Amino acid sequence: TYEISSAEWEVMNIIWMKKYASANNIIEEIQMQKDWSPKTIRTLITRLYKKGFIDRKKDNKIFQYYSLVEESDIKYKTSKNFINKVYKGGFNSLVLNFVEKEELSQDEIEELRNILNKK
Amino acid sequence: TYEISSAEWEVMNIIWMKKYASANNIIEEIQMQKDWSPKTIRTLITRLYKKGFIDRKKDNKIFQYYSLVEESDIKYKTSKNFINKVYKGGFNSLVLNFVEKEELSQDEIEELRNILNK
Repeated sequence: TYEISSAEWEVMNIIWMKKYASANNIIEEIQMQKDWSPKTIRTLITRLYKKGFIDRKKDNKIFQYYSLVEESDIKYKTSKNFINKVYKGGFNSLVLNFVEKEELSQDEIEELRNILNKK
Repeated sequence: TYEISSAEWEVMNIIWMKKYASANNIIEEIQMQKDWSPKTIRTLITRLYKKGFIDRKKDNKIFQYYSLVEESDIKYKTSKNFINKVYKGGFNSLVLNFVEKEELSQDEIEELRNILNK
């Protein structure tokens, strides 16, 4: 529980990627998609720190940020909220809508099948 | 591209259901669940009118708002953006997460198996 913005998702996704990332890694990475200033981005990092979503160690002189949060857990709780809002008909509404509308590759399709078979 | 608030989703669904509807048809259908004021609810509609999500044919003296957006297109578009924001494995990755956490009875699982094959 407790919302995080689109921008915070971007920082977090990156920490869940390199596991440990310095402020500058994060700025370098992010600046590849979005045209944000370092100031802007440094702020986001601070808000997640102050917020307790992430913490930092200190390899060498440099500060490495890591997650104090359960990825699959927060994203999940986040999709639950997403569905409740948009798809009144539940999870299945979403999938039924995504399927008829997305031209899925045979591979993409198969990939979804054994995902359902694995318990 | 606009980001529809949750309250706006509420109103769209009503219009998508009815197809054509007056501020009043909408205000009544919504006060049934929400303690939102007529002013609040009218403001919402105006907000979607301005966003191009809807329009109004003035049948009689009473405006009748109806959608300017295909509901299956609009939501699909929404999901695709919600997924890019949160998931970096696309749809498949979202779906996987949902299954691993949600206790989906085979009864439930099977139901999905079907959507996928049909």
